[PDB]
Amino acid sequence: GAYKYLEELQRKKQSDVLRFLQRVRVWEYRQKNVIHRAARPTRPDKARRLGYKAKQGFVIYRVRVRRGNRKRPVPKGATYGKPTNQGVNELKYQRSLRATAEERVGRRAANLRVLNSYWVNQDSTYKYFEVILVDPQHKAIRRDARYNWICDPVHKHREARGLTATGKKSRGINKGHKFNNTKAGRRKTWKRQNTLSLWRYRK
Amino acid sequence: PSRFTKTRKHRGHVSAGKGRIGKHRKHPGGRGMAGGQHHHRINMDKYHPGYFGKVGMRYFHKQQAHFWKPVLNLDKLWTLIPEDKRDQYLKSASKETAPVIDTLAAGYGKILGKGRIPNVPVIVKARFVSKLAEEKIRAAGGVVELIA
Amino acid sequence: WRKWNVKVNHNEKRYATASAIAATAVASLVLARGHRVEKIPEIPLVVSTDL
Amino acid sequence: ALIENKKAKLVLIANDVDPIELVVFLPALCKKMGVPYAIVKGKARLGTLVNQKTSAVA
Amino acid sequence: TVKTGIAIGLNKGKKVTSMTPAPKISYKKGAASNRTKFVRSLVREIAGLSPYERRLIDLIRNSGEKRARKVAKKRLGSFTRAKAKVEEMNNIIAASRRH
Amino acid sequence: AISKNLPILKNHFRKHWQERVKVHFDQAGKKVSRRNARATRAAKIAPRPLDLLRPVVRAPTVKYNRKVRAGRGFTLAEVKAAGLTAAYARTIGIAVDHRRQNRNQEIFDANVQRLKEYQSKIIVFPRNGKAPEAEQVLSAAATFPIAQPATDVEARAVQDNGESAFRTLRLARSEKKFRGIREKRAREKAEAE
RNA sequence: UCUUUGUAAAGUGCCUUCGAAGAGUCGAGUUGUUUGGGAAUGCAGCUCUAAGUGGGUGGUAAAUUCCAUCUAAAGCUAAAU
RNA sequence: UUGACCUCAAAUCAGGUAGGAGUACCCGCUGAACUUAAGCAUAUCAAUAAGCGGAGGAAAAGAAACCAACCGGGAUUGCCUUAGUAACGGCGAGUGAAGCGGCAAAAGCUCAAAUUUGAAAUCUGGUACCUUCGGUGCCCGAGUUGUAAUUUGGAGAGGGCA
Repeated sequence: GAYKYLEELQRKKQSDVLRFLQRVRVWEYRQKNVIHRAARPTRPDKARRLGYKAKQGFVIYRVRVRRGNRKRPVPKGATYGKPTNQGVNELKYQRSLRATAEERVGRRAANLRVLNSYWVNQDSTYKYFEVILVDPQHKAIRRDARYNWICDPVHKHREARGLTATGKKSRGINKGHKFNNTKAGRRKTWKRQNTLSLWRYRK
Repeated sequence: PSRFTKTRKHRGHVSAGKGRIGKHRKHPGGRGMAGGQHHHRINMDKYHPGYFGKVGMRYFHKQQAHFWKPVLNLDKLWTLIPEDKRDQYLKSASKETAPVIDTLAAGYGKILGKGRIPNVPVIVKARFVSKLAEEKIRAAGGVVELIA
Repeated sequence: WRKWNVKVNHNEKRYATASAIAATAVASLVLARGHRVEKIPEIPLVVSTDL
Repeated sequence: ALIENKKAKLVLIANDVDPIELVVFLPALCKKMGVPYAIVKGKARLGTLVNQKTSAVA
Repeated sequence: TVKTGIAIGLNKGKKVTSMTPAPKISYKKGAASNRTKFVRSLVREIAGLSPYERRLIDLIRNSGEKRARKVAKKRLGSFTRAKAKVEEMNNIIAASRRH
Repeated sequence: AISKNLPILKNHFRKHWQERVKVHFDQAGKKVSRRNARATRAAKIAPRPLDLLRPVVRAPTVKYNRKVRAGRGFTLAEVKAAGLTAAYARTIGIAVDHRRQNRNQEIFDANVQRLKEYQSKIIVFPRNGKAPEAEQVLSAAATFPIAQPATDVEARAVQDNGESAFRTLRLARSEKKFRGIREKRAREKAEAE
């Protein structure tokens, strides 16, 4: 199987061959549009692993997103509050660049539902991802029981609601003693712990 | 019942029991435990000494199940065995038939010697025992075997 | 969230129930409650299971 | 898979592969297994050979 | 590995009979496979070494194992990873010398 | 603010707590709805017992390991010992838990006996038979109660041999406390010539 | 009710050889935010960036032994709410 | 020049799909200050209001890179409790969970990573017919840069005996 070789080779990131390929490909993607349809996944093994299957109705969209912190969008840096909230510069956006990229791609191809997205390249000012999307109205997806769940209505805009892999990672959805605040929903947990529950026969 | 309150009795009098000179204002002393070091220090020192500061070690991730260890005294020991069997055992106070008492099954961790059990023998299955408790059981003629 | 139901000790409820059952048999208490049992033969009144 | 257990008597590798990572190991794997391989020209030619559009290896 | 039947001590706990359950296949995850060794050696055959790995090899050659381990602790995350990486660069050096 | 001799009270009510107040007026209605759901589900699965068969399990911590309670499902070892496959067990009404390991012989035996008597008592209707209507019972939990295992008899003979059961506890604690020191001392005495 | 199809499909016993398991990811540093999480709970930016008895976790930072427990970086799923 | 392939376009090409509304509850982002501290800047109010994006009848979470340290539990959720506790906090004002336990409900699983290689076994569409949420033929097309069958760690695969 060639996918195993693709996987190990792709792991060897700083090898000379992958450094050369990184440079040429990042130049090409910079020259193309910010969001553009890709004819095939540039990492076939990684798309396959994340869920992509080479059948009609599976789409790959390459997308580049700008790197760095999130500058607070206030005029002249005036926040009108406490010195704690006076910060503007080194604040960090709470969702990953992967999630931003896949949300932009979903907005572009609103008909498709994002399955996932993976990293393909980066540079000083841009990070580059490829987004796997599925056409929920294609018959090859509506039939073929392996993929109807994406055409079910509860999966609309998974990227916006945070249900993709990076969405779960950002929302903190994971089992453990380290995720006690965010395990079944941060706001749900907060409401549950800040509710006053009063029974009929009070305790 | 509202009809029993003193608001019903204050109906008619101007100030509602709150005074004419010093009215019932909103928060003349602060909200909550305000000023515990400054203007309520007299109340704090008189009625709650030891309030401010910290003394001991910390304990991150303390589990109370680790420290679950209810204590049983010897006077209460004989109440662990069923009441109808109690007179039977007391009258047939002898070795080779002594009742085994499972304090851990009863819900106790340690046996303490609050004293004066009868001089019958008895088997006390515990997981922790006090020096005096074991001494008093041995004096009565029983034995304590340790369990887990 | 005003309190609507009020907790009562189970044993106190049963005490009150037993007092009410016992007061059922008292002729004077039934009259005081006003139950028109003067032409009844005797209370506590008992009937067959045909009823 | 055929090369890995040396069932291939000859391997032809298209130079025109778009993500080159799909075939970069083919020469080294062929050398390790001791099979004869040639970097042939044109994945379209291999596609025509196997009655498809592109094959990238025969 | 049986308890002492006592609520205190090193092996505290109830004395019970043990039956050492059959190991799960989840536990065999770090295990090495012939397939993955073959693939990884073949991929190394065409990938080459990283700039920091060449720096590590030069550091082992000239400076020494301690300095190499310090630089690899900087480059990698942790001290254990530094030890492992220096061990594998030692293996690379030894394989070069042998063949 | 602070006043006469009273305890310090910590009343966490300086958020908008009034917006998140849940008063359980629907306690009775929810109980009725739950009973209705149980009734309708039982009617839907009419010959089946409305719950699954759970194993006997020992409660984890040192506060509760004196008690035996219900588990999640029988182990794969337990179902193999009972003499059936996990898939079929799941279909005919046994809860199978794959991630539970049995290191315990008597919990093993108790769960295998639970499974054996369950198989003895239930009757499975064949796929294409004559459906012997069998007067459903509605609780595997009540049909196969969890029984706390008795440990020793009520009255046995007294065996004293002179350890006081307090010195042994003290010495066990001390050996645990000073094992590493003594091992280190043995290492230094061995290594020094 | 017709529909035998199908030397079709599935499950179990013994032994042998194997047993692939997700990478700019884990992890580390630092920054901001957040958390009850305290030499740093989660999240995010940036820099470095792995391995295969490896990796994570085991609520005090670190180096040396072990041990226990799971198996991430992919995915679906009614009910109680 | 017999024509392909790749990449990129154009069509009032054939068929679809998205947008907006409502937004009580749900999933995220963004994000205050009044207020409290008897002043106030960390803190608090509050991971709240306001703003933005996205669903459903529920949503989310979910079958352990979990909890534990026990004689070990065993997906998720919710309730009673843990507990105003461990802990955080100008250690001030204040804040503040989780394991175990008892319950309600319980349900489990499938992909990537394997050569079908004695036969791309797979699927959209056009056309035709029919018993039309579809079925069956033929035809292009997609697809080997991998669509079917088999396997998912609880295992499982291959080869023998039975």
